[PDB]
Amino acid sequence: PIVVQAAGGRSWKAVDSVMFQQLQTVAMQHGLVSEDFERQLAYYATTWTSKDILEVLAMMPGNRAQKELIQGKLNEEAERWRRNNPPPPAGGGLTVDQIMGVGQTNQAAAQANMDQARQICLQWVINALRAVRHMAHRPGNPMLVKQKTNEPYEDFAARLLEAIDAEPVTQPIKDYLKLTLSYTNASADCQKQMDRTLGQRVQQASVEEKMQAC
Amino acid sequence: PIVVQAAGGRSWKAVDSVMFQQLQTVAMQHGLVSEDFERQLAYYATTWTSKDILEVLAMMPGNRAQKELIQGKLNEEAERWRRNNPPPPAGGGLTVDQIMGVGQTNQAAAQANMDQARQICLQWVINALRAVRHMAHRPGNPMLVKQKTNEPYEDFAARLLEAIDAEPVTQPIKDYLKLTLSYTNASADCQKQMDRTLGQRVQQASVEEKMQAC
Amino acid sequence: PIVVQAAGGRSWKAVDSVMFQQLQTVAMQHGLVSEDFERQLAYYATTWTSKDILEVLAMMPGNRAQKELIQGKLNEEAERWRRNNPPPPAGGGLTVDQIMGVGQTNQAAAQANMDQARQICLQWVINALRAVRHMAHRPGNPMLVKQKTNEPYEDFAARLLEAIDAEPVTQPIKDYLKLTLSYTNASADCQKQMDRTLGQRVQQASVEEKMQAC
Amino acid sequence: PIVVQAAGGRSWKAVDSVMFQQLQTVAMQHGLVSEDFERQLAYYATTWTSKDILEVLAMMPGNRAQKELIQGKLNEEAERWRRNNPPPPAGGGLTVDQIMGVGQTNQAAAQANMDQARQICLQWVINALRAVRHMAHRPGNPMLVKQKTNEPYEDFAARLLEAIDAEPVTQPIKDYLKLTLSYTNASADCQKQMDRTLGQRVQQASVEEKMQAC
Amino acid sequence: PIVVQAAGGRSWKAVDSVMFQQLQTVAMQHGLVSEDFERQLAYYATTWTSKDILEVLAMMPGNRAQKELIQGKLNEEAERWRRNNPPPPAGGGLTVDQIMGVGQTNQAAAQANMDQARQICLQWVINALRAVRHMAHRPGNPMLVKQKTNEPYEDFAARLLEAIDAEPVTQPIKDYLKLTLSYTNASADCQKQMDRTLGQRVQQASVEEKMQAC
Amino acid sequence: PIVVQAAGGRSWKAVDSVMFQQLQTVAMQHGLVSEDFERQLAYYATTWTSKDILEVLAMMPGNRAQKELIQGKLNEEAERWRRNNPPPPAGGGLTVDQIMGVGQTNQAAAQANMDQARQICLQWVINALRAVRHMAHRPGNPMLVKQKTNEPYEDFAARLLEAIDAEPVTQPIKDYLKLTLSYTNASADCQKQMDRTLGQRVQQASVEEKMQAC
Repeated sequence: PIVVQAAGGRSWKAVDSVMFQQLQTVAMQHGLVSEDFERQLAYYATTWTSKDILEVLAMMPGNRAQKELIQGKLNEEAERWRRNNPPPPAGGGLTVDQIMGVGQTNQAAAQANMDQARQICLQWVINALRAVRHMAHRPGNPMLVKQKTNEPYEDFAARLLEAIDAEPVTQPIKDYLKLTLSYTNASADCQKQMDRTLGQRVQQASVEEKMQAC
Repeated sequence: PIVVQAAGGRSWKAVDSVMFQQLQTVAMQHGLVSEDFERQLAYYATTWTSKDILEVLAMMPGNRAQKELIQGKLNEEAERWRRNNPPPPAGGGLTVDQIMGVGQTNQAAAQANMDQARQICLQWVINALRAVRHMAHRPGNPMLVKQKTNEPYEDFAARLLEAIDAEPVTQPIKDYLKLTLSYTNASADCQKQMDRTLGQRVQQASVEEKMQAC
Repeated sequence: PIVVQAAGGRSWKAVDSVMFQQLQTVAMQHGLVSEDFERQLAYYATTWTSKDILEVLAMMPGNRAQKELIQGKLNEEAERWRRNNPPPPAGGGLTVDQIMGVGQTNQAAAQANMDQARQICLQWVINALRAVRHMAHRPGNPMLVKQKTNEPYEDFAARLLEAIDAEPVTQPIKDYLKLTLSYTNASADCQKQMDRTLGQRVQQASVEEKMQAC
Repeated sequence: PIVVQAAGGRSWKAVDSVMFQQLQTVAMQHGLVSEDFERQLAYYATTWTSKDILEVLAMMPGNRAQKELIQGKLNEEAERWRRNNPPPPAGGGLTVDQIMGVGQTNQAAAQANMDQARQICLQWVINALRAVRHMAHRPGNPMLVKQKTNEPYEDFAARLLEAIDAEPVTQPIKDYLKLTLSYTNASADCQKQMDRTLGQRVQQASVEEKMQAC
Repeated sequence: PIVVQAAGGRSWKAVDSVMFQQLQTVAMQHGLVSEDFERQLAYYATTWTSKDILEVLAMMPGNRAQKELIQGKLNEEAERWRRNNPPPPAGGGLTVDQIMGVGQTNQAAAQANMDQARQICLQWVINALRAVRHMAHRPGNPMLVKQKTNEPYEDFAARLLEAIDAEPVTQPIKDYLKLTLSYTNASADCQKQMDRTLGQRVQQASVEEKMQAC
Repeated sequence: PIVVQAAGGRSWKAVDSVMFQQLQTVAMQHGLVSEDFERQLAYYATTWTSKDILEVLAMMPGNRAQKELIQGKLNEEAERWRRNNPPPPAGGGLTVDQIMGVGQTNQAAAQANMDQARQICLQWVINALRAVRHMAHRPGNPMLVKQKTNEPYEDFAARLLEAIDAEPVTQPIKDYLKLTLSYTNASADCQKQMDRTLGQRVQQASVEEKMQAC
């Protein structure tokens, strides 16, 4: 974390044991790659220095094969950033090193010059966790989801909505799935009940309207 | 949360892990849509910035079908606010975006300019949670409640009072129900005991007076 | 709670999660109406603003029939206060509204003008909890208490002393009960042992002197 | 507790929930009258105002017969103090009321004028707890203690030392007991072993020297 | 820990019980020599004075044979440092004593003069823990690892990656192992599946590409 | 504990409940006389005033026979200090009373004049705990230790190293034991394996070298 001193200069402070434990328990209960960990990480990582975002991620509980993958993606995110942007002549303001906090004192990766590098690092870590999560799902998962025999639509909606979230497809194509796949994937019995209540709203009806049926 | 610095300027601070856990456990023990979560949220969310009210709600434990509904209602609350009020020419002081903290640094959604947007956001979240809760109950629930055979009136009162609370009907019509439905719903045996003790106070007697019987 | 800033102006702060949990656990372990909750509430509620005394009571764990009664009494306490005191012309310094923190920002129910209203509110809540507790006991409970066959006098004293506490009768009439009922309620076997050891101190002997017997 | 503000004026603060729980658990695990509670109370009660020493004692877990006795003794301690000292003309600097914090705002029982009353109150509470503890033991307990058949001397020493502590006899007469009763109470088998090893040190040997035997 | 006072002078503060417990639990759950303990130690030990790095390591939970080894290595690290660097004439700026905080007040091992000694001490402790860990593994562990019959490649990757980490061989030779040993160690059935999917990428394919197979 | 105020004057503060619990749990899990308690006590007792070192030791969990012994030794440590040093004429700067904090306000045993007395008190308490621990072990314990039949050398090393630690013999004579007793105490089977691998290093080999065998 970074503490902004009264004068205006900034100093480094270690992640507060409590916050470290909170992120740890969430990773242990769910997954380091899980969406939950990503959510809490982003909210509390604003203050975290680029080096901390990488040390307090490597202390979190997970498999060693998984950690290699999370570091595989953080590398491809870095190489992309190096490519997407031509270095400015003289090598520019920033480097993947500065961003990943390589060879920097913990009180210099928390100075004002590293605010931008600090944000880009967290951006990559969240993207890396999402990438490992996305691959963990074979494509077509919303298509694969089918309302289980005699299972509440709520349960089907929860599987289907997560499956649509699992896909990295843009929000608009995700929306289409919520409208189209829900009715189709819906088990025939709910689908017949939806057809009578929804009527023409076969795709028009929202998932909530579909939830009203069965 | 927002911290008001001595000078008067305001800065952003993350929800204190302890408070986050307290809201989380309450949601896990009851429901994110449950009244309990709504109560603690409102008391502790005053300081919370509009963005936090939306991030610290999405980290709370609940079903994914339920979260879609809570976001369904927050949308209809926003569209209503956009409709109820004509935008002032030049688009006015505020936008649903400013209110929902869209594209704002966490240290700018906590400045004095966003006090009003901060309150309107929480207003919508509490209303959204109530709406999901209300629909979860089919209308006529107080009418549906009937003192269970050989069950304490206290237990009946607890079901009936919550059922009256479940209805979004104004407080005065809710009061009428406490006076009228209680005696009628009351099982014949308590109802006969209430008739002799209450006498003319068949609807006049308060639920507490009815509690004295059986 | 209210924080007195150095300048002298006051600002509002939410009940510290820890203190909220401490009151909550006590209510869950005992009762919201229980004496224990009343004791801790009074000690820690001094700082609490009138609004908090009512929000941090409604979040505490209890039955919904019970909460109606606690709000029934807080109403009769308010109507009494409205009656006991004629409003001063112009409606006076205070109103039940100001006292119950109705339509007040949480940073204005904590200003110096609301110190008096803040205390009167807590006074009513403690009285309300006591009233629900008192009614929960049918009158004559000390008279009803009888030393159980072959039960330590200590156990009898604990039941009888609480029964005398349950009665809202003034402290002096409560004292008489400790002196008179104890010996009479005492089971014949202890009562015979008390008669020989106490001698003339049949009512003169304190409960502690009676405790020495059996 | 009392907080000494920078200027020098003092203000009242509630016992920190953590410290309250620590004293509570100790009382629940041992006893409110137990020595353990008395030890922690004295160390942490220095700051506590006279009123707090009486409110944070009445919230602690114990039987209601026991609490009457603890209040019985606090009364006889007060009447003694009222007797032991003639009131100075005009009624003097202090009163049992000021000492027991009767009719005083919690921010006035923590001002410098009440430092002396604050200490005298705690003095009485510790003495009161000791008195209830002492009576709980019939006199002659060290004499009653006898090394149990085939029980470690350590276990005997622990019972005997507590029994000597239970007696309110001055420290010097307590010491004599550690030297005399130990050997006599010691079971014949250890006593024979002590006689050969201790030799003339039958009373001369300390309990530690006796511990070396069996 | 070291606290930098406003003036600029530094003072000593004990490791915060919470942080001590966090390191302790991690050591108890894993090992004092375990990598996990090393990670958290390095992140939180920056502030720790050289003396604390040695006292808060000796209080951590572990076997006494293990602690001798951790102190064996810290000695050979010190003798190396004494050798690697000739002492400057007059014995130079620093000594293994100053580094290991020998005969220094806890408020002088935290002054600015001991920043360098403070870092060198932690450097040795982390190296010492790694050395005990490395020896605990017989050389050739990656070679020893063989994908267990009918075990997920993920599980094999986790064993193999840790085995490659166990070896103190430079990062580049470790990388070669991830590319070469993985396919060879891979059980014939996965190895055949890898051969068809990987094709020429027998060593070219990354562990993640190998993970895609079985 | 002692708090150094900005001006420079010092004030007393009670041991932070958390730190008290941490020392308590360690004593309960191990022993008040155990080495573990001694380690944490020394690190956290620097700030503690002489009176606290004696009150926060008497509240710790242990047998009453044990506490008498810990107070037996603290007395012989004091009498030694009184003897070892002639009192300076006028009775000198210090007294065992000042050191043991006898008849001193808790805000005067924490002033700068009592820094020296504060350290000497803790010195005695640690020595007292060690003395009780040492006697608890009959002399010759390292000689007594013999590698248990079919038990890892590690387990033998752990028993032997603690046994060498149990002895209060100077560090150099303790070292000789680690070199000599280890091989001799080692069970014949490990001893034969050590003889072949160690060769001439029968006493030359360190315990770690011996650990490599069996």
